[PDB]
Order: sequence, then C-alpha cells, then structure tokens
Amino acid sequence: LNDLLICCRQLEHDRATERKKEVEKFKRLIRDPETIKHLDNWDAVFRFLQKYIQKETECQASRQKKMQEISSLVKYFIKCANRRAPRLKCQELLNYIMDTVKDSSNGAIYGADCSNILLKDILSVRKYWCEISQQQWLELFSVYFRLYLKPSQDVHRVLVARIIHAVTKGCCSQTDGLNSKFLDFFSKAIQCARQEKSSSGLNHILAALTIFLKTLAVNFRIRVCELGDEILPTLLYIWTQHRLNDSLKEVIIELFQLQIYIHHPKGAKTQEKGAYESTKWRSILYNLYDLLVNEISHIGSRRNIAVKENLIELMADICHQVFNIELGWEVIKDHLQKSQNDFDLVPWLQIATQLISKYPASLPNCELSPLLMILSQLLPQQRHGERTPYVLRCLTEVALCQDKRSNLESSQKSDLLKLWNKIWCITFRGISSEQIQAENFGLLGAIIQGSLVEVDREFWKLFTGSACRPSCPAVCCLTLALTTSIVPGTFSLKESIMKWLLFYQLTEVPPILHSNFPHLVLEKILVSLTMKNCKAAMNFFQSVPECSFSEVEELFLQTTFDKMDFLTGFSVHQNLKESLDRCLLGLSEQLLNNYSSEITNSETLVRCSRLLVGVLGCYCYMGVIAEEEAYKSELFQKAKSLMQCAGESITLFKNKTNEEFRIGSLRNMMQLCTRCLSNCTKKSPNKIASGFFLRLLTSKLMNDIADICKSLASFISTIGAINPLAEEYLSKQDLLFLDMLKFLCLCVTTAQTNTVSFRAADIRRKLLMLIDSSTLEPTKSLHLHMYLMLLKELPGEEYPLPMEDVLELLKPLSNVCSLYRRDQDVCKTILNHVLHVVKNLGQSNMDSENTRDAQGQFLTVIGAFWHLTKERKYIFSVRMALVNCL
Amino acid sequence: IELGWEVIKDHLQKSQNDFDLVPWLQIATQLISKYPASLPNCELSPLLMILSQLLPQQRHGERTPYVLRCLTEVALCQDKRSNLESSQKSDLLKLWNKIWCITFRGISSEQIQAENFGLLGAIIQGSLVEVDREFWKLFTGSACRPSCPAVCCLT
Repeated sequence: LNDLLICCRQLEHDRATERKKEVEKFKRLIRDPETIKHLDNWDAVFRFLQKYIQKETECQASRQKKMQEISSLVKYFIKCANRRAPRLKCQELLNYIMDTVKDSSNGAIYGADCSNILLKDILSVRKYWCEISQQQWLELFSVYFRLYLKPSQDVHRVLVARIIHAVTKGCCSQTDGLNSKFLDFFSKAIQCARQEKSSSGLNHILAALTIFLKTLAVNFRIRVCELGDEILPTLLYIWTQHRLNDSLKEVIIELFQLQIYIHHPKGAKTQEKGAYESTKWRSILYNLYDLLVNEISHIGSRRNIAVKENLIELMADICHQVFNIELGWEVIKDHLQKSQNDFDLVPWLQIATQLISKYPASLPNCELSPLLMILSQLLPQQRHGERTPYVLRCLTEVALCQDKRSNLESSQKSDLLKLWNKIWCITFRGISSEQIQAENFGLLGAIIQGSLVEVDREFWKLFTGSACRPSCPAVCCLTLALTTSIVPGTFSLKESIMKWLLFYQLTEVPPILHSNFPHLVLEKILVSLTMKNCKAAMNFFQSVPECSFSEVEELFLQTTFDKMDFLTGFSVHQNLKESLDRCLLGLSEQLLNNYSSEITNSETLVRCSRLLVGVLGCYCYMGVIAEEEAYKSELFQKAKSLMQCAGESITLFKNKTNEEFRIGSLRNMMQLCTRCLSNCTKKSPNKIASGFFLRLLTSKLMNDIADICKSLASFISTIGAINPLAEEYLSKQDLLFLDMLKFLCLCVTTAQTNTVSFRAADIRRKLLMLIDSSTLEPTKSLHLHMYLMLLKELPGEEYPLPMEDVLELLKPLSNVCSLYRRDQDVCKTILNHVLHVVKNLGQSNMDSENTRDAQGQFLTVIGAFWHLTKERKYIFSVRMALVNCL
Repeated sequence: IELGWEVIKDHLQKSQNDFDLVPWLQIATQLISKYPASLPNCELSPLLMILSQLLPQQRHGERTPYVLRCLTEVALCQDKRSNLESSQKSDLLKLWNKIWCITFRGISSEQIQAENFGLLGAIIQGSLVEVDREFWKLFTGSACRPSCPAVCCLT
C-alpha cells in the first residue's frame, strides 16, 4: 500500500523515458483491496498527481497530444476515485480547476474537459454541491462569467453558459446570496447579446437571470425595476432581430412575466395600490403589447390552433395593465368581428377568457352586451367545430363575472337576461356531442348558478336513460342545478334521476365506479333525492365550514401595505327509501356474484364502499336513522364483505412480494382509501364517513399490512445537483410504500376516536419499530423519507400521545440533523416537519421524568439550531422555518 | 353446406370494428330493400336485437347512418307483412318501442339528419309506435332547419 505508492511516486519523478512506462505502472497499480485498505489518505495521491501534472506541463502542436492523454488519465483517476464514494475533498480539486482554467496558456479543450469533470463530479454530488463556501461560490462565478465574456468564441460557449445557470443556482440554494454589485455584469452580457447573432448559450444566461431575479426579488426592488427598464428594450430588439428560437422565446417570455409580477404584483394598477409606474416602463409595456399582437398571428405561435398558456397569461396581464394611442375592449371586439377563420379567432377568445377569469372587473359594464352578442353570433357554424368549445368555455367566466356584479342598471340587466335566454335555448341543443361534453356542462351549471335563465322541465329529461354517462361535469352541473331549483314531481322524475345516476347493465361495471369523483358528491345528491325539500338540504350541506414566486406577490403587498392579512334534521320520503335500498342491494348482488380473485379489480369495490359509507354518514347526520341501527344495517354487512373479498389481493401480495403487475391497482385503491379518510374533528359527514370506513377495516388486513411494512423496509436533465428529497430516487414500490405509510398513519391517528376491532397500540408499536434506531439508516433516502412522514403524521393535538412514543420518535432526529447539516433543503424540510410534534409536547399535565427528558432534548436541538443560525450558517428559508417553529 | 341469415347474424355479432361491420349492414339493407321476402319471420327479432345492440357506441360514428337505414328498411319490410303471429308481433312492437325511445337522442346532428328523419317516417307510416307529444316539439323553434327530410316524414 504505502510502499507501492512511494514506489509509484518515485517512478513518476524519473526522466521522460522512464515516465513513459511509469504512468502505465501507476495507472495499473490500483486494485480493489488496495483501495479497500486505503479508506480513511486520498490527499496524498491527489497532491502526487498535482505535482506530476505540473512538472509534466512545466517541461506547440506536438504537446497538444500529450496534454490530451494526461487530461484523459487525470479524468480516469478522478472518475475511479469517486466511483464508490466521494472521499476526495472538493475544495482542493476546485482550486486546481480554477488555477488551470484562469490562465490562457491551457487550451480551450482542456477547459471544456475540466468543465465536464466539474459537472459530472462536483455538480452531481450533493456533498460537493453543499460544501462549497459563499466566497468560493462567488469567486468561481465571477471567473467563469469573465471567461464567458472573452472575445474568443468556440463550440464550448454554449457549454460554458450551462455552468453559469448551475453556479447561479448554487449560490441561491446553499448561501444567502451574493451581493448586487455583480448585476451590472449581466447587463454587459445583455449588451453582448445586442451585438452577437449566434446566441448559442444565451438561453442558459436568460434562465440564470430569471432564477437570480426570482431569488433576489426580496430586496433591491427599485434596482431590479430599473435594471428591467434598461434591459427589456434590448430583449425587444433581439426578439425583433432573431430567428425566434423556441427556448429563447419561452425564457424571454418567462423573464417578461417575472418583470410584470415585480412591477405589478397581483395585477396592481395605480401607484397607491403597490404598482410602480414610469414613462419608460409604460412605453416598454406598449411595445411589448405591439410585439405580442404581431406574434400571436403566426403559425408557430400555436395540427393545433391552441396558443400556449404562457403566451395567454402574458397577453392578458399586458391587456389588464394597459386597459383603461387608445386601447380597450373595442379593438378586441373588432378583431373578433373581422376574424373570418378559426385560426385567427381562437387566440383572441383565449385572451378574453384568461383576462376575465383573472380580472373580472377589467370589462366595463357597457361592453358586456356587445361581447355577448358577438359570442352568440360566432357560436354556431352549422356543425361542431374547433372554436365551439372555446366559445362555450369563454361564455362560462362571462356568466360568472355577471354573477359577481351588482351595479348593473335595470335596463342593462333586462337586456342581458333577454339575451341569455336565447343563449340558453341555443346551447340546449348539441349536448349529445361528447367531444365537448366537459365544455357544455360548464355553461349549464354556471347560468343556473346565477339564476339568469329559469330551469325548464325539459332539462331534467337530459339526465335520463343512456343519453349521457354519469361523469364529473354531469354531476357538478346536476348539484348546482339542484341547489337553486326544485325538481318537479313528474315521485317519478326523481326515480328516473336516481336510475340514471346508478345505471347498471344487466357484464360491465357502472361508470360511477369505473371513474373517479370528488369525495362526498354523489352521496349528497342521492340523499337529497329522497329528501322532502331537496333545495333546503342543498343549502344546508355546503353551509358547513372547513378547516413558487406567488408568495412574493403577497410579500410585496404586505411591504406596500395594500392587503392586510391580519386585523381580519329533516324528514325523508319513506317511499323512496326502500327503492334506494332495493337498488343498492341489487347492485351489491351484481358486484358480489361476478367478483373474481384475479380478473376483477379491487378499486371498484373501494369506490362502492365509499358510496355506501357516504350515504350512511349523510343519513346519520340527518334525523333519518340512528347511529346504533346504522351499525346493524345490511349496508354495513355488504361494505364489510367488500373488503373481505378484496383482502385476498393483499394476502396474495404478501406472499408474492416480487409481483410487479398488481402494484398499480394496489396503489390506486390505496390512494382512494387515503382520500376517503378525513382527519378533521369537526362535526361533518366527512368525519362520519371516515369513522365508518375505519370501523369496516378488519384486523387481519391491518396485521398483514403492518407485517409487509417490515417486509418491504429491508429492500435495498437537471442543471445542477440532485435534491435528495426529489422523487427521482423513488420507484413505484417506493411510492406505494410512502402512500401506504400515509394510510397507516391516518388509520392509527384516527381510529381511537371511535370503536374498532383492531388495537392501535400494537399498530403504533410496529410503526415505531419500523423506525427503530438500529434499523433506521439516515443515509438512505427511503428511510429518511419514511422518518419525515412519520414525524409529520403521528403527532396529533386532538389526543395527547404517550411520552415514550414521542421521545422514541424524536431520538433519531439528532443523528440525521448532524449528518445533513450542510444541506439547506433537508434542514428546512426537517424544520417544517418537526413543528407538528410541539402540539403534543406542549401538553405536560403528567410531568414525569420522560416528559422533562423529551422537552429538554427538544430545547437543546432548537438551541443548537438557533446558535447555528446566529453563526450565519443557514439560508433565509431555514430562518423562516425556525421562526415558524418558534 | 347450409346458408342463411344465421351466418349474417354471426358476422354482425363478431364484427368488433366498423370496417368489418358496415359492408354486412349495407348488404342486409340492400337485400331487405329489394327483396323483403328473403328474410324469414323467425329471424327478424334476433336481427332487430343485434341491430339495437350495435346502434349505440357512445358517440356519433360512421356506422350510425348505415344502422339507421337498415332499421328503416326493416320497418318497411315489416309494413308489407301480415302473417306474423300475436306473440311475435307483440315482441317486435315492444322492441320497436325501445328503438323509438332510443332514437330521440342524436336528432340534433345534421350529419345523420336525413337517416333519422327517414327512420322516424318509416316507423310512423308503419304505425309501429304510437306518436308522442314530444315528437311535435322537434319541429319547433330553430333547433332544426326545414328541409326535404324534415317534411317527407312530417307529411
């Protein structure tokens, strides 16, 4: 080991003739046992390589080949050194890269090569990405940006900008942020963009500018505003005089949208509302409006005729900022009128849709009637065309804005009603078109929401027979129709509606079970169908209460003081009850008879059980039935039998763990049952349904899932580094494991409220043994994710947890904090996770030794974090996390 | 070898796509239109049953006008027969009532306007299904435009 290294070092210091074989001898001297016994050091061989390289280069075109093979061999040495683990320290390697790239004596190919090693090794390892200091970060950024500014241009320039985005990503992710004195540097780069035409690496530069402005938007707001005011005209000139590269266009539009957010947070218009106004900025806005108007009328701006969402948002924001040369809705109406083809009509409709959806008040009350008339004229074209769904969804937010206004005069409201009735009768036909099924039901629910057009008896005929299958648009239209209208008795119409909702073929599953619906939506409609007063039940149901760069907009609003976040039992139709019960039992027999172990899936049974428990909870919340007799109903028996028949899937899975085809169905039903449960303690039908679902669950499946937790716990592009918290390290089995932990945590935290067959004490014991100190390994991503999820879910303020359990949970925090102190993202994540155990740590009625030990450990770790923050070792996000936990 | 409508019904049943189903429907329609007597009275009920099953496919497809014309020709052939038994005539009346209540939807589609109007006219002229008050509502307002298909059945 040491003797071999000494011999290799001595051989490398000999003459060139001897070195010709000494290089190969040193390359072949490495071996697996040698590196196994060498684990510690690597700094010795690193500096040996350093001195060998410097002595080789110390002593034209001939030397280029020698440089090539020495670069190849040092690259091989770096790759093999970090093949297993990154033992080599990144500091000296980065200094070597810096001192070899700073000088112009080394060739550009060597610079590109060392950049490749920098990205593949330094920029691909989290430890290397995190151990770089702020001063080293900023000096490396400065030297690389100065190299990018060199007049020499080669193929590597687009490569160099790739570093620029990465390093800028590093300083804003691991450090608090470098000073603003470097901003002018980028300005000069922008000036360079005004001269060069290739723009090979300009996309990366623009992306780096966008991310840097997003990071630094917290401070230097005036500096950012003036920098934008002086830089955006250059970007406008480039856009005018460029080949319109898609990446360049999208990054430029992203920068423009960021600047609009900076200048006009949350659509602010006047100076007193928080927005910043200037003549140059207004001229820039007008020029950008003209450019967007020119560009939207292009083939490549969209076979597809739909414009991308970013363009629509940018155009709508510009229109809102400029609407009061004179601009207004008149030019929009003229463009709509003169659009003789769908190609030039769809973009304007999209712009109007987005503008009304985001800014309902941007449309004056005088122009709503002309807009409605032009939309009505453009709606029919003798058949279902491309623009038909666009117009259908454009009318939706127009109707919504009409709902959200009350200053309209009597004449105007009468005129809009006499136009909306014709709109209703026109849109009544064409519902059978399935390709616009989602769009049609958007209007029908919306208008009924505002009571603009009185519902007719013929509308109730639509939800009958096999005219349309029960889908989410259909049910969300039906519920809104039911809230503000009374179903006619033509005792039979309600029966037809119930039949259509529960249409069963006498061998395909009903569409309600096949597809997914929002939780507790069909059940409310079903229980109100039998209600004496459906409208009253509707008004009663929703009367119950409930428990990125966007946040920078609210931050600016708080800073400017524009938005103050602070200082702010019915009887039921008896006759329909037995009919509903008969339908339920019939579908129960149909589902049970055709059920099979393999061919029949399980999530359909889960959805049917959700429907049954929703109906039961709705009945319990009313005075229809009592809870005790609800427990004894045959609906409970069928719901239990559903999971009894579905448990054989888990029984087969626990024996055949290697199976990879059932994982999708199991994860589907597992996500469904997680969405079924509700952890809120308020008196709501959701709580009753969750309790029923928990009490349905048997102990055998609980034990099986707890055992397979331990069974599976033993299993063994991006510009910069990979976040350890990212999902790319998580496979399908990992996703199943995490949502399985979610389900089990919800079950253990919500079962104690009611009476269940299974005992939660042993379940919690297994959960804690899953994260046992001997078993848990902080170095593993899966184990760390499981620990964070368990810490997030186990604590609960409703009922105090045992102090032994919470101290056992808190014990493995110290080592994972120590091993991941250099990574800011994991620190902020764990700080966000640890704040939910305080609600149970605060309750200390039984002041024992364990309580004092747990609170002392928490106090010590919080104090250590506070001291670390006082040492300027944590980024701003860590500071917000610490403030939140305090 | 034995040949008959049984193989035609089998081909209709096994046709999983409109490519292999439209030609057989066209052949049946032509045979019924030209030679009504070629279809024995025993197989008309299974033929109508398979046609009713093949009529809906969750949207307006290419085979829909062909199925509509086939049903029209079947109704026309049923018009020119009087030897049917009481049980068979009652069963076909019930099946035609089901077809009547099914065919109301999709009337707004102008592409299959002519076929829908022809089928409705065939059923009404044959007196297979008693007309309802909802039928008169169809020719009201601006839901459909007056045309030759809209008046040939109306008269």
